[PDB]
Amino acid sequence: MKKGVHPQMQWISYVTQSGRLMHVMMTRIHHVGKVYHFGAKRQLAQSIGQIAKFKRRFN
Amino acid sequence: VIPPAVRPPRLFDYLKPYVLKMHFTNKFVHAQVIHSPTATVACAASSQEKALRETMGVTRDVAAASKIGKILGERLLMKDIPAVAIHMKKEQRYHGKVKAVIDSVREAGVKLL
Amino acid sequence: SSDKIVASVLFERLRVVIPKPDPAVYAFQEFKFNWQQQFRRRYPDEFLDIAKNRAKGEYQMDYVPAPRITEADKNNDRKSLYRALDKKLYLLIFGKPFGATSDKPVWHFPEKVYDSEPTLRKCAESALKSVVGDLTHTYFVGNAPMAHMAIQPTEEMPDLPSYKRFFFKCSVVAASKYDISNCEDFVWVTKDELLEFFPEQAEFFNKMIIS
Amino acid sequence: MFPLNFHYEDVLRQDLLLKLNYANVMEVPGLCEIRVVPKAPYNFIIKNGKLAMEIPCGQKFIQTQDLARQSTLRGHGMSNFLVRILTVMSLLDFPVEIRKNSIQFSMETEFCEFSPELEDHFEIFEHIRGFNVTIITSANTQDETLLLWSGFLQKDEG
Amino acid sequence: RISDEKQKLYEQCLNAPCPVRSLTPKEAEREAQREKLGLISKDKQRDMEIQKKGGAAAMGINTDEPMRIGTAGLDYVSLGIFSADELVKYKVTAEDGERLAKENSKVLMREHRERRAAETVLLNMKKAAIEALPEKLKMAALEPDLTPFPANRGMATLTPPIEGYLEKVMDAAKKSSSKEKLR
RNA sequence: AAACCGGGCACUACGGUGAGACGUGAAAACACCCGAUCCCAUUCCGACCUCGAUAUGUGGAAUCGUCUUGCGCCAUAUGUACUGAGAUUGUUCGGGAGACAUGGUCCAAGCCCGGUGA
Ligand SMILES: [Mg+2]
Repeated sequence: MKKGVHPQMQWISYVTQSGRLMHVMMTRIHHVGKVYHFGAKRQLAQSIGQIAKFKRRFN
Repeated sequence: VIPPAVRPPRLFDYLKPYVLKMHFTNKFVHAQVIHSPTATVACAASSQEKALRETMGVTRDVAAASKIGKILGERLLMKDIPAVAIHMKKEQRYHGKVKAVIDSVREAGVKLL
Repeated sequence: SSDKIVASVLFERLRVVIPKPDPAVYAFQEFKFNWQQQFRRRYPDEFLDIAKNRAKGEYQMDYVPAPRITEADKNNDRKSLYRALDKKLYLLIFGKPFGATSDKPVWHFPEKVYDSEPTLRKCAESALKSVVGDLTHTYFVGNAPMAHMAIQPTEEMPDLPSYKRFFFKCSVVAASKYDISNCEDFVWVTKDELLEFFPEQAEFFNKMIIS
Repeated sequence: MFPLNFHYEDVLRQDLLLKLNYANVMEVPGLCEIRVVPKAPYNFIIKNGKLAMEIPCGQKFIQTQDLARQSTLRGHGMSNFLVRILTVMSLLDFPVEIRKNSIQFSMETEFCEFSPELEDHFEIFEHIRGFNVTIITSANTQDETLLLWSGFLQKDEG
Repeated sequence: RISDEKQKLYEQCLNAPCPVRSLTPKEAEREAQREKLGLISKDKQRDMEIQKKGGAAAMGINTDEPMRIGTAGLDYVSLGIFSADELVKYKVTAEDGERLAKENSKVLMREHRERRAAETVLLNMKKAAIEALPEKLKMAALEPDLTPFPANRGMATLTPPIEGYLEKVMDAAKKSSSKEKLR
C-alpha cells in the first residue's frame, strides 16, 4: 500500500440476528464508530393465482 | 516473446578477467570471483562455510551479505586482485543484498571495472 | 471369514466463539492499524456533518453482549451444549459396546455392526438414529471414513473375533438439546476430557481429533 | 483473529479434505482476490462515480486509458469486504453465478440500500447503475467453487 | 438536480489531505531544490497551512495513546477476551514496529505449521482407512461428496448468541408479515 | 581419501524446445507454505519483485529424476531437377540439390562450496 493515496479507515460493530457481535473495518465517513443491528427484513413477495382469485370471490 | 540467450559483455580493448557473481538463497548468501580464461573460481565467500556459518547469527539477511562482502574483499586484497567486474543476473538490481555486497567490497578496497 | 466390521460415529459441536488470539498478534494488528492511519486521506468535517446532521435520539435500547463464560461452565454442568464455548464438544454414551471384555458399561461412541447395507455411511446414519431418535439437526460429512482401527486378539484375550471399526464424522447443525436413548448415560466432552476418559486410546485419538 | 478466515481455516479446510479426493493438504482450494469493476454505461466525469467506488472498497481505484476503472482487493482488505457483503447478503436473496473457478456477483444500488452503514450519504450511490464483483478462488472444479461458496454463505435463519 | 456545491464538496473529499506527508527520497531532493529556487507547490502549501494550525496530533493521531480495535465500550478487554495484564504495551513508532512485526511473523508461522501438520496426519490416516475395506464397500466409499454445506450451521465470532434475541426477531418479523398490505 | 549426492559457474541443439505417465525431498541442500513494520514493488493491489521469519510441514506451482513421444537438429543413401568445361546442331567428362527413404537424440566433460562417507 502506497502512502498518501488511500482513504482513512474506521472500526464499526455488527450485531447479527442472533445477537452475535462482530468487528469490521470501514471507510471513515462518520465521526465515531457505531453498532448496526441486523433484522429479518427478507421482504419475500407472493402473488395469488387465478383459481385462488376465483375461489376468494365465488365461494 | 522468446527470451534470447545472454552473452558476456563485448571485448573492446582489455581483457578484465575477474568477474564477481552473487547468489542468494532462503538460508545463506554466496559470492564468487571467477577467472574467465580458465573458467575457475579464483575466490569465494559464503555464509555456508565451516569457518563462517557459526561465527554469525543470522546467515541470510542484508547484514550477513555485507559481512560476506567485507570478507570477500579482504580475501581478494590478500590474494592480489586489485579490481573486479560485477555481473548481475536476470532479476538482480542495485538494491538490498546486491547493494550490500557491492558496497562492502568497494569499502574493503577493490576497484570496480 | 473376517467380517462383522463396526461403523462408529464422531458426533461434534463446533466452536461457538473465536478462541483468544496471541497477544503479539493482537498488538501488531492494533499497531498496524494506528500506524497506517497516519498516511491516509482524512475526509473533511463538512462531509462528516452529513451524518452529524443525522444525529437523533430514538427509543434508546442499549446492546449488552452475552458473556463468553456460561453458568454451565462455572457450575461444571455436563450434558449441555452451552458450556466450553471456545472449544469443540463431542458426544460420548455409556453402555455396552461390541467389545465383550465384560458386561460392565463403558464409555464409547455410537456404533453398529454392518450386516447388509450398501455403505457404512448408511450403517452410520442408522447407528446415530438408534441413539438420538431422528436425523433432522445433523450433518454427516464424507462418504469415506476418517479413521479405522483393526482389533486383533492378543495373548491376554484370545476369545473375541478379529474385527475393524471405522469412524465417520457428523456435526450438530442448529439444535442445543437432543433426546438420547438406547444408552444408560451420555456426556458432552472436549478433546482433553476425552483423552482423560480414554487413557488407552489417547495415542490414536490425538491424531484422529484435530485440536 | 478474524471471523472469516478463522472460520475457513478451522471448519472448511478439514471438511473439504474429508469430502473430496485429495492427494495433499496443499491441493485444497482457498481464496485469492476480489475484483470490482463498475457497470458499463456511466459518466467518467462526476465525482459521485469515483466516491461511490472509493467508499465501499476502501482503496483507490485505477483508471486506465478513462475508459476503464478497476479495483483489486487482496488480503485482509479482501476479507473485510467479503465479511461485509456476506452479512448484508442475509437480508435478501441476491443471485450469484458460479463459473469454473470464480463467483460473480452484481453489486446493485439495491444492495447499498440495504447496507446499514450506507443508509446515510445515500446521494453518492444514487444515480449509479452499480458494480460487478468477482471473487476468484483457487478451485480446479466448478463443483469445488460451488461447495466453497455454500460453505461461506452462512446465516442463522431457516 | 445535482448540486454543484455538493460536487465541490466531493472533490475536496477526493483530494483530502493526509496527517503526515510522506516523500520518497527521490522526490525529497526535488522538493529541496524547489525550496532553494523559491517555488512552493500547492501540496506543500497545504502542508504548511496544516503545520501552522497544528499537525498530526490535530487530526487524532497519537503515539502514546493508541486507538483500540472496535468501537467505544466494546473493546477486547471490555468483552473479556483479554485481561488488562496480558496486553503488550507499545507506542506508534518504527522501533516498536520492527519488534512487533518479527514476533507476529514467528507466531503466525508456527501456528500455520501446526495446522498443516495436523491436517497431513489426518489425511494420511484417512487414506489408510479407505484401503482396509472390502471391494464393493470400497468402490462405494471412493465416491466424492458433493452435497452442499448446511446454511443453518453458525459461524464463530466474538460473542455467543443472546438467548432471548433470535426468537424475538422472528416473532416481530411474523407480526409485521401478518395480515395483507393495502394496495 | 576416493566415490556419491545438493547448490553456483563453465561446456552444448545427437547436448534444443513442448506434451503425457510413473516417482523423489537423503539428520543435508533448493523451493513453497507465513507477514507487509522499515528498504523495494503496484500508473489500484505483497499478483510480480523486495524485505523479514520458518527444530520441520509439503513437493499441490516451479525444481530433480525414469521412460514414451511431437517439432526440430545430426548422419547417410538411391534416383531426378539443375549446372561448369566441350558443339557428333551438345552421343563426352565433372559437381549435385529440394522433396522422399533409413537411423540416432550419443561419447567425453573442468572449478568452488556444503553433506554422507570418513
Ligand atoms: Mg537431402
